[PDB]
Amino acid sequence: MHTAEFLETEPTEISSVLAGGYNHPLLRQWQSERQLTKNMLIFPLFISD
Amino acid sequence: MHTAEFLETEPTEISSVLAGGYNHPLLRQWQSERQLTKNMLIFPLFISD
Repeated sequence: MHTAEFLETEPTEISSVLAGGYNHPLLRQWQSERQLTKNMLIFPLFISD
Repeated sequence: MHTAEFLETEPTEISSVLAGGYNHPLLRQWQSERQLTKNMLIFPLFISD
């Protein structure tokens, strides 16, 4: 019978763990290099004669 | 009579001109590498027993 195989593992390496930095909604905002604000928006206008 | 002296000048060098980038309120905001938002604030709390 085909059974689920699990390879022998080694203790987790600290350098592998990145998950601690984006497991929460607020965190995903903190991870942004720049946050989108209304004053960054430039609206184009097509003025006719 | 002491009069205001003005030294002979050379044409303005383009590389000298930085003023075009912050002569307006909005521009001073655009010049910011990061804008301050409410979600960047962390308020400390002193919980007593």
